[PDB]
Amino acid sequence: VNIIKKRTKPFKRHQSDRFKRVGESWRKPRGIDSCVRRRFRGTISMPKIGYGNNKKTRYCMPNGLKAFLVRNVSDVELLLMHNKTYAAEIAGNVSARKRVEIVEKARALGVKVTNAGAKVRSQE
Amino acid sequence: RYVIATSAPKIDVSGVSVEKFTKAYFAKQKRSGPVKKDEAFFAENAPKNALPAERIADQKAVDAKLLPAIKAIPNMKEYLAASFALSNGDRPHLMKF
Amino acid sequence: AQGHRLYVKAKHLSFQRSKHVIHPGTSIVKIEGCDSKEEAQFYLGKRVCYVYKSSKAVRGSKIRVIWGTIARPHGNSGAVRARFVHNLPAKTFGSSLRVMLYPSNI
Amino acid sequence: EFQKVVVIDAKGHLLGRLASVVAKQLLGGQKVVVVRCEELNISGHFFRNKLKYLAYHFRAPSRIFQKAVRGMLPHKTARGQAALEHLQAVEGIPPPFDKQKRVVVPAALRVLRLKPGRKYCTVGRLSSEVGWKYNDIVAKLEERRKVKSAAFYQAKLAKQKKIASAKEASPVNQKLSQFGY
Amino acid sequence: NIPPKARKIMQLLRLLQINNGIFVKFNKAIKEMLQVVEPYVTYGIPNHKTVRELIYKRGFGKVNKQRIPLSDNAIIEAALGKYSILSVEDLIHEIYTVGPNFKQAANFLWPFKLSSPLGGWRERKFKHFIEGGDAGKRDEHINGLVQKML
Amino acid sequence: ALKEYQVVGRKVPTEHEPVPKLFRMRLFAPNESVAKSRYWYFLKMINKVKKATGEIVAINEISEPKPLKAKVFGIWIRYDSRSGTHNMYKEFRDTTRVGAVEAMYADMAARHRARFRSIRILKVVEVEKKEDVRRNYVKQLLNPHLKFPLPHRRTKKVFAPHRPSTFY
RNA sequence: CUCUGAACCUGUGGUAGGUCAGCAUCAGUUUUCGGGGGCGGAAAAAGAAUAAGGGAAGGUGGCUGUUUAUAGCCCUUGUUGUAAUACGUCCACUGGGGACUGAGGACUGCGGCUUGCCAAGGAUGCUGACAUAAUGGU
RNA sequence: CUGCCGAAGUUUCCGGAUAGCAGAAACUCAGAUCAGUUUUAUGUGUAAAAUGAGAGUUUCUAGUGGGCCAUUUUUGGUAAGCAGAACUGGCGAUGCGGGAUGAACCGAACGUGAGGUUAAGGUGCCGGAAUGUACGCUCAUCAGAAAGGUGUUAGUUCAUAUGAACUAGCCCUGGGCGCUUAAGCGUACUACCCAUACCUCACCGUCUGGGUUAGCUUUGAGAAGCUCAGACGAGUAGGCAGGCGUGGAGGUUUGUGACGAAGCCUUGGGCGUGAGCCUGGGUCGAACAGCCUCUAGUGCAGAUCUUGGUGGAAGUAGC
RNA sequence: GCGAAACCACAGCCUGGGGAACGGGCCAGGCAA
RNA sequence: AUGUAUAAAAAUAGAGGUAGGCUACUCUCCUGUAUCGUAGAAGAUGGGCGAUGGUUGAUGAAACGGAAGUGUUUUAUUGACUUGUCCAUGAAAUUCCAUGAAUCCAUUGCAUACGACUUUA
Repeated sequence: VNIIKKRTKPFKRHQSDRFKRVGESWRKPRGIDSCVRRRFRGTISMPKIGYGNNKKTRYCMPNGLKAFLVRNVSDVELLLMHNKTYAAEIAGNVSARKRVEIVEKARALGVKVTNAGAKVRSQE
Repeated sequence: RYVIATSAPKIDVSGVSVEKFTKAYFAKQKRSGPVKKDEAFFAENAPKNALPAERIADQKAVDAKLLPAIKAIPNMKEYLAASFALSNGDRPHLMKF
Repeated sequence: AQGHRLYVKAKHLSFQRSKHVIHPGTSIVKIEGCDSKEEAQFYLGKRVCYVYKSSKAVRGSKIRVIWGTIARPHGNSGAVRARFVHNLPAKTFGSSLRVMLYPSNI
Repeated sequence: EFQKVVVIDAKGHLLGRLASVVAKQLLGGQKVVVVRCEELNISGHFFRNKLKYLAYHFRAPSRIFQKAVRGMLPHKTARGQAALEHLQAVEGIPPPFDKQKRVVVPAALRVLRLKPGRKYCTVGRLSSEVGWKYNDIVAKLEERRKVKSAAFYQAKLAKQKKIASAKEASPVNQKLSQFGY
Repeated sequence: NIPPKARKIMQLLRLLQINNGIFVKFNKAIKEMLQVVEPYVTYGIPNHKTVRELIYKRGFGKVNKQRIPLSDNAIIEAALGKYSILSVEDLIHEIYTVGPNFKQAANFLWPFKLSSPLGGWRERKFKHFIEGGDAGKRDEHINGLVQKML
Repeated sequence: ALKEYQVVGRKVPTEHEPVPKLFRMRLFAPNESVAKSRYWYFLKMINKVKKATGEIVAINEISEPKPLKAKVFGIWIRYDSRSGTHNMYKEFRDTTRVGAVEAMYADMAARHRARFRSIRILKVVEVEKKEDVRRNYVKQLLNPHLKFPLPHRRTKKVFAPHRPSTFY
C-alpha cells in the first residue's frame, strides 16, 4: 500500500484559458452541441468516479502520512497514538508564540509536523 | 549476467584453493569504526581501506597457481592481455564469443 | 582510437503509434545487423541507453544518460521496442542509441 | 551498415525507388549525397515523361530529384524541414566526392527491376530540351574525371598486384590457412 | 447493428459478448436454429483436449449467480452433487460424452470469455468459413481456433 | 493449400428408397469441410439432392501416385462470365495433380477474374501421348532441345558497395 | 532488596531509515525459440533398396527409323517393411530467451513430499549506490 | 460538483383523453410462468420438445406524443430519371479504429490505468507494419490503383503450317510524391502493424448475494461499523441520491488573533474524481473560524443584461 | 498644438476536394522570411 | 565521437582483369560475413632479441589537384613509438550494475510621388 495517484494534473475548466471572466474551477459543460462535452479527440478530460484513488491511500501525502490540522497544543496531544499515519498540520493563523509550543511538544511526542518552520527562526 | 561466456579452450583451475573464497571474504567492510565526537570536526580521522597484503598474497598464490597454468596454452597469456572490443560491422549474434 | 565500443550502435526511429495516435511510452529502435524478427530475439532484454550532452556541468561532468530496456521485436526488419526510464524526447528521432550487451544471456 | 556521410551513384537507378530509400534514411538522421543525378532512369518511354513535364518549374534533375523527395517527406513538419538540408543532390561527381567510394542501392537498380525490352527515359537527356543547357560541359568534366580516375585505378591495380605477389610469397600466409584467411 | 431476431437467438445462447463461447448439444433443432446467426458465430466439433483445456483454464461456475472459478473440486460437487458430478473430470465427462445432465452441466459453466486469437483471423473474417471467411460452420477446425484463444 | 479429396455420398434411405445409389467424385478442396459443401452443391445441380435428403459416407484425400515424375494434365472447366455460360479446356505440365489444379485457378483468376464459386471442375485427365498435346507453349516444352538462360534473375543489406555483376 | 535500558565512563559489543538501480529463487498474465516422443492417415504417398518382364520414348548402342546394347528410362508386378519422411493430432514429455504485474497481510483451506518441508488460499531474498543527490514536482 | 436509473421521439381513438416506454410503491409466487426464441406435430396458423431467463399482477407519475437516412416492398411510372405509399432497421440520446479529408459506408458501442491479442483496414515514402513468397495478366503516347482498333495479350473453333471466323481480358480512341515483369490488377499462402473492442490483473464507484455480539487478547462494535464475493460503467428530455460553497442564527471547540484576524497577490508545498480545501512566502492591520443543527436577498460567461472601469480603433477622423 | 465616434469572439496566402456552408480554421497541397 | 577507415570506369541482355600478335587467349565474378586497420597500466616501467625494418608526430617545401582544385601524394631531415618475436616488474578494497574604408553630409540634375538616382567634393 504505497501512495500512488491515478493522475497528477488538475482538471481545468473548458475554455478557462481563453477568458479571464471564466474561472479555472471545474464546471461541467452543459452545452447542447458541445463537442468537448462529447468526448472528442484533442479535447480535455472530465472528472469521473473512475479517477478515484485507493481507499487505503486517499488523503495520504506522498510520504504516506495523512494531514491532520492542529489548532492549539491540545490538538497535537491526541495524535499520540497515530503518529505513524498522521502529520500535525499547523493552522495558518496560529501565532508564532503557540507555534513553537506546538512544535516542541510534537517533537517529543514523536509525531511529524508538516509546517514546523513557519514564522519562526532557530538560534544556536 | 555482466559476463560473456567465451568458448576459449578451458584452463585447469583445479589447482587453486577455491573454498576459502566466500561471501564473507568478498563482503564489503562493515560501516564500522566509531570516532569520538571531536575528530569528526576538522576532518582529522580519515583512514584508508588500502588493500591488505594477504588479499594480494591470496591472489599471488592464485597467480602462482594459474600463471603457470596459462602459459602452457599458446597465445593464452597474450589473449588475456589483449582488450576486447568491436570493430565496424560487428554483429554479436552472428560471431559467437 | 581502435578499441572501446563494447556495445552495438542503434538508431531511434519513432514511437509506437497508429496512423494518427502516438503512444510515447515505447519507442522503435533499429539495431545494426538486425534484419529479422527471429534475429531480434538475441537483443531482447539488453540495456539500451540514450547519451547526450548539455551545457550545465553536473557532478563535474557534462553527460546525461537515459537508460532503457529492449522488450519485444517490431516487424520483420529487425526493429525492436524499447522502454526507457524517461520517455525519449520527440526531438531525438533519428539519433544514436547504444545497446550494451548486458544483461547477457550468452 | 550506415555512415555519417554516404555517397550514392545515381547511374542506372530508378527515381522513385531511389527516392524511397533516401527518404527513409534521411528521416534516420543520416547525411546522404547523391551524384550523377542526370543519369537517373524512369520507367516509361521518353515521350511519356516529356508529356509529364509539359503538364508540369526546376530544370535541374538535382532539383527535380530533390523536389520528388520534398513531396515525399513531411515538409510541413519541422523535422522534415531539417532532414531536407542533410540531402545533397549534385550533377556529376564533384571533386569533394570524386575521391570517395560510391555505393549503390539494389532496390533501385534498373537491371534488377526492369523487364528486358522495356523502354525507359534518362533525366539528363530529358532535361536537355527543357531549359538545361550544360550537357556538354557536364559531360566534358565526366570523361576528364574518369580518365584521371582510370589512371588512378591502374596505379592502384599495379600496387594491388605487387602486394598480392608479396602476400603469396609470404610463408606466413599458408601457415594458418585453416581459418580461411 | 445486429438483427433483432439474431440478437434474441444469441442472447438465448448466453453469447452476450464478442469472442465468447458456450457448449451446445447438437440436435435436430439446432441446425435450423442457428441458421439466422450463421454470419455471426462459428462452431465445430471440439476434441477432448479443447473440452478439457477450456474448463481448466477458463471454466468458471455459476454459484449463486456469480462467476466463480473452478479451481477446487468442492465447488462442482456443492452445485452438481445431486447429479453425481463431484470433480472436474466428471464435469468434462458430463460435457464431452453429453450425459443425462448435460443441460444442468452446461448452464453451470459461465460462457468462456475467450480472447482475440493469436495470429488473428483470416484476411477477412465476416464471410462464411467455406467462402474464405471465419463465420459459420467449420467442423473439426474449431479446435485450432480455441488453441489460439487459450 | 489445395488437396484432392474424394467424396462419396448417398441420399437418406427410406421406405420409398431403401437402397440409395453411391455417388463418388474427386474434387480439389483446401479442407474436408469445403469439399463436403462443394459436393452437395454439385449434387443439387445434377441430381437435385438436398443436404438433409442425403449424407456423406466417406471422405479421403488422394496423393500423387508418382509425385516425382513429370506429367501433363488436361482439365475441362465451365466458367461463369458476364453471360454466365462459358466452357474452357486447358493443359499444364506439372508433377502433381493438385499443382496443376491450383495453377489453372490462378490463370483463371487472372485472365478472366474467376472466383472459386463460379469455377466448377468438370473433367480431369492425364496427358501422356505426344500427339495428344495441343497447346503451343507445352509443345515447346516437349521437344528435347529445351535449353535457355534463367529468366527473371534479379539476383535488407541495403547500400551494396559494388555494382552487381548480374552475370555468370 | 529490587527498580529507574535513569546520568556518565565503560564497549570500537551487536542490529542499523528513505529514494533509486542490480541479480536471484518463485507466483499470475503472457509472447517467443527448442528438444523428445505417442496415435492416425493408400498403416502417407514417394524414394532408395530391390529379382524380373514388358513397353515406348524426346533413341543410348547399333542406325530419320530404331528397343539396351558400347546410356538407359518408363510402366507393370516383384520389392525390404512394421523403411523413413511429411502431413494431421496428442503428451497430466521436457529444455531455454524476454516483457508487464506483487493485489492480500498471524493462524486455518486444498494438495504434494514425508511430525516437518514445498513452487499448494497473490513476493520474497541477496545486495549496492544515492542520499551530506538521486528520485521527483512546477 | 459527483453517482445511479434514462426514455419517448407515436400507436390508437380523438386540441385532448388512452396506450406505450421509463420509473416509484404495494402485492405472489421460482414446485410459476415466460421468451421481436427455435423445434416437434396436428390442420402459413395452431397445439405440444429444446434453448434460456424467476415470472406475473394492482396502484400513481414525469418526459415524449418529430423526423432524417438506409434496407426492402411494391404501384405507377416518366422523356428519362422519378414519384407515390409502405417495410424494417440505424442515427437521433453514441465517443473511438478505418474510409486522404467527409454525419450516415466498414468495424466496434466508452470508468482510470499496465501488459497481451485482434476487428475493419493496411505494410514503397509521407505512415505504425515484408520494396513478402508463388503464379499470371496490364504497356497507357490520358493507364491503373455503345463500340472500333495495321491494338495487343492469351487463345478457342473452323478451313486447308498458314489464314479466316470467333472467346475473353486489358489498353488506346470513342490523398500527395511516385509507382510500371509495380509500390497496378487477380488469385493463394505465410509474416507483421493497431481501437475507448477481446483477454489477465490493479483501482474508483454502482447494484446484487453474503458474513459479523453472552462482542472469545486478532483486538475488525462510529452494527450509520468492519468484512467477503461477482457482474457492471455511453447519454439528451427526465427521475433519484450524496455532497461542496456563501451571508447570518442557537449550541460548541475551556477555538485562532498585534509574537498579526480578515483580505490580496505568488511558476512555494500538499488534499479531493470534483465542487472545493489545507498550508509556505510577500503585503496586510482587527477581527475570524472548524464541528452539530436553524435559516435565506446563497454559487454566473452570456440576457443587443444594470453600474463603474478600461483598451484596440488612434494620435485616426480631424481641428 | 488640441484631439473623436463608429466598430470589435478571434483571426486573416490561396489551390482543390472535402458530401451539411465548408473557408475563416479540416485533410492533401504549394506557399510561407 | 567511439576504426566517426575505405575512391576505377563500364557492360549487366557481359564486363573487367590476365597474357600473346585491333585478331586469336585465359582467368575472376555469383558482392562487403570484403579488405585495411584493430595485442600492451588507452595501452605502463625497463631488459632485450628481432627487424635493423615498420608505424607515425614535428616542421623545410615540390608537384599534382579549377571544381568547389584545398585536398592527394612526393618527400628532406629530425623527434619518438614499435605487441615483429619475447621477458621481468608494474598498473587494483571503487573488494557485483548505475558514469581603415564607406554612408549621411556638401556638391550634384546625368535624376526626380518621396527616397533613390548623379557627378563632384
